[PDB]
Amino acid sequence: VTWEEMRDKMRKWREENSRNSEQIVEVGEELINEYASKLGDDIWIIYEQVMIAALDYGRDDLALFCLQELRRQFPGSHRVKRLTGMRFEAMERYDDAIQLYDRILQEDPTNTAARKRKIAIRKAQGKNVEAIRELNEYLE
Amino acid sequence: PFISEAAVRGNAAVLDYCRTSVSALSGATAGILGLTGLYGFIFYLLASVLLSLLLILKAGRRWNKYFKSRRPLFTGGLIGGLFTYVLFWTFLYGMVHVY
Amino acid sequence: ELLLDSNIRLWVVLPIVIITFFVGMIRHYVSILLQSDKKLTQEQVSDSQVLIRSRVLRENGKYIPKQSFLTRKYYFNNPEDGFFKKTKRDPTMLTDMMKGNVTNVLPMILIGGWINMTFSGFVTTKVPFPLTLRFKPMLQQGIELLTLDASWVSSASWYFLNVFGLRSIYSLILGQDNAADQSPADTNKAFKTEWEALELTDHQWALDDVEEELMAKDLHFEGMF
Amino acid sequence: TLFHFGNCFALAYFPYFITYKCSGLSEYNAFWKCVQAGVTYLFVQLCKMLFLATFIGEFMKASVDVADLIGLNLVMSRNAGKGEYKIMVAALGWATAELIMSRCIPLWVGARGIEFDWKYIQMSIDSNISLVHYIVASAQVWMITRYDHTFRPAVLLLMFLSVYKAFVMETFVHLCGSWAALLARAVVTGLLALSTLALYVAVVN
Amino acid sequence: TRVYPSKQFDVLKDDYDYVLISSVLFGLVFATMITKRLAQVKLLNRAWR
Amino acid sequence: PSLWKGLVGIGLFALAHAAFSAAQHRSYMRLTEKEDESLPIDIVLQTLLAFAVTCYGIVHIAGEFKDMDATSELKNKTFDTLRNHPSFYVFNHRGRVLFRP
Repeated sequence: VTWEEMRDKMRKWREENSRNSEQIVEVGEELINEYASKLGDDIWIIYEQVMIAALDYGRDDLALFCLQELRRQFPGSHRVKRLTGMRFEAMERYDDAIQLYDRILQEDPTNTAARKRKIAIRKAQGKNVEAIRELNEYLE
Repeated sequence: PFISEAAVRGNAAVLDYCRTSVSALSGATAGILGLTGLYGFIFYLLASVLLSLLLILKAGRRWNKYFKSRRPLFTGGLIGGLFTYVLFWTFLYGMVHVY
Repeated sequence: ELLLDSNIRLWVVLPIVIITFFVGMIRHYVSILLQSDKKLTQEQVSDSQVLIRSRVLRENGKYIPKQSFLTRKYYFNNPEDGFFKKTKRDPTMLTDMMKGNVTNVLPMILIGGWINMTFSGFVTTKVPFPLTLRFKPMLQQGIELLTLDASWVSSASWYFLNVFGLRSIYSLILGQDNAADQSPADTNKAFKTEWEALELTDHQWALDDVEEELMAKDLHFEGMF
Repeated sequence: TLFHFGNCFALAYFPYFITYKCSGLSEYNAFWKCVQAGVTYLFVQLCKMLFLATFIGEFMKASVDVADLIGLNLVMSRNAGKGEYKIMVAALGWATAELIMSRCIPLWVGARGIEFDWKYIQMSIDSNISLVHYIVASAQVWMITRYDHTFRPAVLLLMFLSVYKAFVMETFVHLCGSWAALLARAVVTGLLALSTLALYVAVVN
Repeated sequence: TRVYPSKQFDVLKDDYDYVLISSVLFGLVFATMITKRLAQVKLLNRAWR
Repeated sequence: PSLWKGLVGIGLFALAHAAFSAAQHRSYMRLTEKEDESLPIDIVLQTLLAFAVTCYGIVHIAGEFKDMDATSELKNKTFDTLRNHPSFYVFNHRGRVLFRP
């Protein structure tokens, strides 16, 4: 049980879209707590998953840590911006997330992440019909 | 059936890597041995076919799922190998036989 | 043979090899550093993706029943549907692209010239095969000999051979398809040619005989554990 | 003495052919497997020569034995199938390599001429017993593999220690006739053969 | 004395720039390291945007 | 196995020693100036053996081949994974409420 082994497991668990939030969040926490410096920037993508799992797992305590680290590392980043939007959506904060996604779109119009996250918000809100319409328009 | 580009590209890459390595090593050996002229060139060819067999050994049986035919086994990147072979031949024959 | 100076090896042979190797790495790294993606608007990527979908459909609509395929055909290239019909629309970029294309070989030739000046007048190595005499003026640049064997080479051609023999090594260590070596714009015409091609295409539902070709052999089941 | 060369060849290779045809070669078409085993054996021989150059007789013999055992283990892991059959695909490849090695080339250069030394027929006999020696080696390899229990590690260590028995017997004979020495080697090799088959009937469970 | 009818073609020149060749070598190895780091940083930034 | 890697190193090392020998033998000629023009058999045999073993190690080192049929790695891909759609994640499920918020 070496950090390379759990690192490979996390890489595989990311390669195939799994949703075992508990296991992946535990492994990511162990890697970023015990073996954070054992490898380089390869944990940074992990710092994404770790928070998403957290948002799936409900353990929001380390979500702020991961978000702050990523933001302090990557200022003005669309990826971190979408990630903050998901952080907002974790507590059903939809207006601020929508505003952030709109800002991303006006900053970059070819971005697809903002559209996907906003339609995810719409479908979380139960507006299935408008979500279908939004996906049809986005695919157009 | 359904060929996958990534797998075939990886197979081509590993074959090319092996060919380049073997050609460089054969050039080094020919420079070591002090082979000069055509006799050197022939040596390269020998190494190549040996590698194919070795590649054949690595692939071994049931290689049909790795490649459509044995052809890339034989003529895969021969000129690229030849360039490095001649380079290492001159290099080693210079730092062994010239001095 | 010739009792060549040992110091010619320690200061004219190896440094050339090191220079070539690290210049290739430098050139590749500068190439990746310089490359910046041009901004693309929604329309261009949209039409590119649309023609991508059309072409992949043309390629493998065989795994789709006939009615779905001909409905695809109607949607893409047919007056009534409207699609493929109502779908159309010293400069800095030329100088930049010309400089980028030039910087793949010209730095190598300039380095060769600089080496030729810097290392003029030597005999670096003896080529182990009998080259022709007519190649003498360029292999032995900087040498005043007349009866010297053509197999003896000056610094410039040795560097050229080094730079010729290191591309495979670059691909080996740097990564596959490295950039250290020596070697749609219009949618309307693309729309029309896609129109014509998919008009010319036919349909062959590959599922018309899957059952009969499946019934012949039993299903693989080992390795269930 | 070409016909003597013929007789010696009939003595040496034919039992190998017999084992090939009596071990179910068609089960896997071991020609490729035998070739892979032979390539590995040649590599192990190269490694042993390099090691001997790097590194009195016991050290070289131990290195050669270790290389051969490692090669056999790698070859065995290279293929999957019947335990008796992996035993065969390993032993037959290595034995063919040994015959093809410096126990066939002297038979060619020597013999076939005018001279008659019993050395060639003796070498053929020893090569034939080498068949059972490599059988023993393959049995040891399979015992190392095939799970772990019932004092198996002690027996495996004893079998590993018994390897390089040829060098030990050669040293004893050097300290101590040619036909007598060959007979002694035959009997000790047979004793190891019976020990290995006893281990096999013990392990079948 | 010694005479070089062919201008001493097979001997290193007395005016070799050791302090230039060594300088360029050891100021170019560091350049290679730096540009590799730069390429890595730019690739990471482009990946993350 | 990983030991394969170690092997290739020694091969080069073996070759390296050969080089030294060759150089020395060349010096031999450069100090004997006789009509030998032949390398010792021992050294050339050593060189050939080093070449062979190093190539053999490389053969292991090259890696493992990959099958061309695209339906190879997708056989074990169950439908419970492909449906996740990581971009379109929704956080209005029972996971948050059931677990510690």
